[PDB]
Amino acid sequence: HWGYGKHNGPEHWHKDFPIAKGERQSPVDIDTHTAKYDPSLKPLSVSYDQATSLRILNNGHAFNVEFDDSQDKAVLKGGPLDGTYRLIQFHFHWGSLDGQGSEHTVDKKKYAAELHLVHWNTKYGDFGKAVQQPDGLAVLGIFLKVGSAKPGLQKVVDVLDSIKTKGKSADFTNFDPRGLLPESLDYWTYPGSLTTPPLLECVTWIVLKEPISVSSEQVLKFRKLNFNGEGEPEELMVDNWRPAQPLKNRQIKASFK
Ligand SMILES: NS(=O)(=O)c1ccc(CNC(=O)COc2ccc3ccc(=O)oc3c2)cc1
Ligand SMILES: [Zn+2]
Repeated sequence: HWGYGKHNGPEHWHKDFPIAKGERQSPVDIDTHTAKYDPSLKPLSVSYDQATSLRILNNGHAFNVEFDDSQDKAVLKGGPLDGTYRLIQFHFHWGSLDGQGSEHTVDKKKYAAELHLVHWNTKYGDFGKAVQQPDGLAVLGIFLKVGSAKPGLQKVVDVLDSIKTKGKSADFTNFDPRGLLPESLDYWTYPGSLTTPPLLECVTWIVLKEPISVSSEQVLKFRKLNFNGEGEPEELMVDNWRPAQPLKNRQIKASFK
């Protein structure tokens, strides 16, 4: 099955998922000089005050913090989006060293990690139906750089010891994702895909320009997780990122001048 190793990593995914070579794959490099300011874009509306987190899960490729999406509680709207998108989960991609880890890049710069807050379009009823539509998902991407600690991340970091291996989960209620946002909501946006199999081309990507800072100790704790299950040979969960894909016939639009 697919993963991030030499024998099953991103270069191999097209054999089981031919859409890997498709026309709107993610992530991409964001060339800041070529992205055009679009004055018709609106400010992003991030309404997380009623977010209800439930659980954190190691799925063998990252860890997901899962939310109650049975009602309009935490929603993303505005920006490039039409309609209402419900938060279902967030997760990260990160590197073995601080010089790599993000999926999107900015003028070829790689950040240490990248947070993805995943939302689905409520006009399609459920997540599984949404991923079958070109406007089914909105993913908010936030870069992480290593410097000062992010206080709002520490509750995530301190639970990772309890979900070290694939298939482990832990209760994770009352976590506030507003503590993971940077000050500015300036963003780039383009049409793309899921960055892991099945690589479906259903995502409006919204990537924030301002990164958040996390400490070296915080990201070192990410790198102690395992891709393997309990009792199996230890394979550290590092470098779980897909590299940039061809932009093809797409324009990246900037919300800011
Ligand atoms: N990194 S990202 O872009 O933010 C991102 C990436 C992915 C998701 C949601 N995940 C999925 O859709 C996977 O679904 C699957 C995969 C494999 C099988 C194998 C057998 C089978 O029968 O069912 C399957 C169903 C959300 C956000
Ligand atoms: Zn992701």
